[PDB]
Amino acid sequence: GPHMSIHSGRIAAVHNVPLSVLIRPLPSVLDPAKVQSLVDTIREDPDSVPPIDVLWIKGAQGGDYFYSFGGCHRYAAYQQLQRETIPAKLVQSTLSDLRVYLGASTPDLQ
Repeated sequence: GPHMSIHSGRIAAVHNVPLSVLIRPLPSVLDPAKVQSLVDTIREDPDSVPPIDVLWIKGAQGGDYFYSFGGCHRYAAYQQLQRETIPAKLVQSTLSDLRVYLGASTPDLQ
């Protein structure tokens, strides 16, 4: 008869997040022309610019941490526009997910 199964996975949700709340551990590789292209697009058609992906990690005592590894050109463009917030897809993630990026540097988040 009808379908047996469902899809289960981590929760993601789009939010306007303060640039300032994002932890950005790694240097950004940026094509200056691409940053400028994004600044122009944000000005004229911001809905066409997708939210940046952010790892939302809850620490051992429930603290919230928001890590940002990609989205570098968009982050740079919002910074150049002096924006307070940026559209971000907050993807619920774990310390083991974070380790994929930080390895032995992964902090014992509280």
